[PDB]
Amino acid sequence: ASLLDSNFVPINFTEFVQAISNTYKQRRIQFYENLKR
Amino acid sequence: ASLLDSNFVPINFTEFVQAISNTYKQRRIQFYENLKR
Amino acid sequence: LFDENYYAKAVANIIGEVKDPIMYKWFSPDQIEDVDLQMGYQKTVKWDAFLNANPTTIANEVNTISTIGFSSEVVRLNYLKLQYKFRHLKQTSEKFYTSDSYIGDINNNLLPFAQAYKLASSEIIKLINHFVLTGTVSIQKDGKNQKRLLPNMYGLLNMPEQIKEEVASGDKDKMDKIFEKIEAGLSKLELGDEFSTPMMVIVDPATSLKLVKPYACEKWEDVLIQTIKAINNREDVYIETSNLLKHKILIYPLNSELIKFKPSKYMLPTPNEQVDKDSTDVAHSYIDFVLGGLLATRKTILQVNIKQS
Amino acid sequence: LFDENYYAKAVANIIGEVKDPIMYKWFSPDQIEDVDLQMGYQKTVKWDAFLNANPTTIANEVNTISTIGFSSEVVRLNYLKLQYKFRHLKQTSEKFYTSDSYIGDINNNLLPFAQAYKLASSEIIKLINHFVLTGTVSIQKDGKNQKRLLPNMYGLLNMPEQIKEEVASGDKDKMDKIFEKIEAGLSKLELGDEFSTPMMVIVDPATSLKLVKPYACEKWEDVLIQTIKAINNREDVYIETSNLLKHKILIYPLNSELIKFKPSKYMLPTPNEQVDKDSTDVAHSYIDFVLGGLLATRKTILQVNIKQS
Amino acid sequence: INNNLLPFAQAYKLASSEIIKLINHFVLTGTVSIQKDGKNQKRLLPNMYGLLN
Amino acid sequence: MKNPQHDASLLSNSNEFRDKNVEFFASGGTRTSKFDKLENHPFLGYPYKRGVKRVIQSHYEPHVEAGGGEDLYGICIDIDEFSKTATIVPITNNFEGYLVAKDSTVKVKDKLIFNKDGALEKVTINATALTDAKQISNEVYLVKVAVFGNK
Amino acid sequence: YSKSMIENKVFSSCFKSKNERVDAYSFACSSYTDKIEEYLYDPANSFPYKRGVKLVPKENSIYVEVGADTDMYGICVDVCEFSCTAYVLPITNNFEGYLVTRNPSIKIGEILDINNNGVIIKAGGGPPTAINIYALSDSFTINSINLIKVAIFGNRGLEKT
Repeated sequence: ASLLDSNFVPINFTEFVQAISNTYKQRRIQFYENLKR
Repeated sequence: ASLLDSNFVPINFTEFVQAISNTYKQRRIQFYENLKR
Repeated sequence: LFDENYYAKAVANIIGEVKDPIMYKWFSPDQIEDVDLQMGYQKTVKWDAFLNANPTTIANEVNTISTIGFSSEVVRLNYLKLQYKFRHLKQTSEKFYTSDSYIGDINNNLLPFAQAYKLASSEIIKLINHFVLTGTVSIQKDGKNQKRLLPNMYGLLNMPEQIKEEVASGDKDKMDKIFEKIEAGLSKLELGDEFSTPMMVIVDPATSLKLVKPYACEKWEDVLIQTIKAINNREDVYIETSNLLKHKILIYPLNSELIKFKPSKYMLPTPNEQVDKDSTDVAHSYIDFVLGGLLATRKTILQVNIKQS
Repeated sequence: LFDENYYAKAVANIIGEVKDPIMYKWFSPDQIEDVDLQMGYQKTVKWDAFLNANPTTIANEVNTISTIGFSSEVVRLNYLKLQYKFRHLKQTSEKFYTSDSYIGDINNNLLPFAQAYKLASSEIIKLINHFVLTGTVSIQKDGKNQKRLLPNMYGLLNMPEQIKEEVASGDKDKMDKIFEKIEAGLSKLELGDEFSTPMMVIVDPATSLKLVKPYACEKWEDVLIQTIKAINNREDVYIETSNLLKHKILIYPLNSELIKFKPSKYMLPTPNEQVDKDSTDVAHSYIDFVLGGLLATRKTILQVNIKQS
Repeated sequence: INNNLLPFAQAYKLASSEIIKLINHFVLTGTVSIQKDGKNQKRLLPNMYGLLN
Repeated sequence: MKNPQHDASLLSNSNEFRDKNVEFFASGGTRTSKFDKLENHPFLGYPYKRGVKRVIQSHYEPHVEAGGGEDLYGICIDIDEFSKTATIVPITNNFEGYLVAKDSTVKVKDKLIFNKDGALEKVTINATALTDAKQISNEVYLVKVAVFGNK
Repeated sequence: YSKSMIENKVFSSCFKSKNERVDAYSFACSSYTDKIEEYLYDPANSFPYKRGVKLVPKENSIYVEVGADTDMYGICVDVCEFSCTAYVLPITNNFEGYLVTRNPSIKIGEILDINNNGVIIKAGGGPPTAINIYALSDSFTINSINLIKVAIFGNRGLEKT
């Protein structure tokens, strides 16, 4: 469950917060993948 | 609306100017794509 | 939910426009592991094994075999919850402030919720970056009026039980003296069997200028990298410059077995459900974030301070 | 339209043969953004946020929370519309001048519309490049007889509120003295939180000849690159040579958060609808272009002038 | 009755009627006040006039 | 401490609903309004249920400690030991609840002043006592007062 | 003067010390249940922004004018110049924020008093202070106007010296 998915429809605020936490995590993973030192 | 598109056919001078600006913009984008430093 | 809460809708649409924290450049991907905790303390248990005696040779009949023991260590980490409030326009009032090519009162410094949240989040992330590197919270250039923090909440610069080196103010401009202290600190470093790992170096802008000076056709930076490569099994050595530091040098490995970051999965800014409303067009919102979660082994960070006075 | 306007058809066919402007090399792809305007002024609003106090600890019950403020700042940009006229052969008269593998009167220097437009466009594009680099419009090598322009229309060289350094004429040939001014200018630079960005260097041919000289087995160019790398977080430093400059050195970051270019989307040459016709075979046409759109923050461009007398 | 409390429907209707009277007074006279004396006028913006002023 | 956490071996009989609220662990106030202003501040010592003064000075942000007199700033009605923070009702806001009394001399109708230790003592005036001082434990006396400001 | 105060040829150049702006948000720490009132102010006598104000009932409306601590009604936290309306936090409410001062050298923790111009000054001037004002930060100059972070909590029982 992430905000990146167009098919994701949150039901309440708690799900919305969890989606944000997942979105932050996925961005971190993406950042390191594209990082080239 | 771009002059690079063969199927494009302008109707009046105003559309012709819009096509030219779009053509210039795409060429600049293509230039930065092909640029190497 | 998006049919009822406009603000929740607005946050989701604009959450992607917030740039990533720069603190990610100071850690390896494996060094960061999120936890599930908003406020409180969490106990982490690390297990180990050891050999009691020489191994037993299996030949003919024997019952007395050498044994392998185990050990444990418990580490407690504290996490803190902090909040900020900001004012913004109301959703139903935005239409009356939508000007040409922009929205908002220039005179009153009021912005729509979407723009306000993005700007507010960016500033909070900058504060979070400062805390992780330094361990202190302040909003002044002098670094005063610091917010007092809980124990077991340390940054890289203020982590205890590490190697600390001091350069006298009389030698503040002598790179040879500075490098001499660095070598002594590197000697005191104890990585044990995990020495084969990349290393990270963070310096202030003032030190960065000194580093590119000729060595006394070689540069001080080149000598430093070679010296670090001697102890880290010639792995990669990265150099980073941060304006959040002043006359400080930080050297530490990027090995997840030595330094590990365990931030809360709510550490980054997160909107709150409560929104203040009244009869006017101005509303208030709250942003939450969590601080803490840095864990490091003893004698694995070298902190060099160059005294100015 | 193409069935009726031969000239519009000719332009659309030959638009691709015009070479790209060289000014694109002086900016990052993100630094350029088109706007919809021909002549007039346009206001740009930049929004910021700041922390008013230390963040508030959320424990038990509390109503007083720290606040985050906002600010705005407005910058005005001016745009000017310029025009040129050129003569060419009428379309119906091309058959009477099509010679062996070439069209046009060699004796009278007359050309078909397509060739005339392409050459005219190339000259105008060169002029636009001169303005963006220098901020002035002139067709003389001396740089005099400059056309009077509106305020809020500056190039990279004459942008106000930047670090200007001047070298005395007595040290016009002393690279050590020139480099000393550069170091002083570099120190005064203020990149703030955006210092981790690539940098660009623009020099004149005379300066480039001095740079490749040995450093008094290292070259002045290498020393300069290392010095810039000390402040831009060890990132890419590009060096470019332009004949439009005269004893000038330009250093500025390639960051959209500091320097932004906002040209009108009609800045590059565009044909005009009006065509002058008479009883002869010679016609006239007009080309339009728009100047202006450079935006930069204070104290982010270093301009070094080596006085010759 | 003893506390002068009404249902929202009637309360809104009476309040709207009072405001409409005030709006009518401002259009004709150009001034906003709640006193028969006409004093304690609310200060308005420039270029805001009525038929009488 | 506000809540001394000690393990027990038998349950304590608690059925009577009277004389059950006068205790050192009952934080907050007897009557509280939604529009009461609350501020949390870093503290030193243990100013729980006492008058607090704001002390201003590595430089740190101002904290609070037990005090009173011309330096009186507010009342600490709740405390958090883990975060080492104290919820404070500012002196500009009226409060009704049990506070620490210096001794048992305080009685009803008595005008009270916050001493240098944040304790309420008989006679500027700050609060009016509502009940007599009751000994919670040892020398700890709690008195119900209606704080109204400073004279 | 004014708060917003203009086209610029170029933009003005960390997160620390960005709040030192004349038009910054007055409340360092805000809170719901803070009472804010609207009043008219004299558009040619004195600009009440970030100053201590007093109620002057005129023959046409109740105005707010810059005033001393002896007859202070509250603190003017914001102004809408289009309607010439001043927003006032009554003295009965706490305040913690930035206010206008006339002394460019004031240290942290010092006792302060509001003068006849609604301006923060040192309490040692001689007039008996009647309000609890303390300096939470050193005074800073914006180039010129001097500002300082202060905490105001109610009146003082007995006037000090």
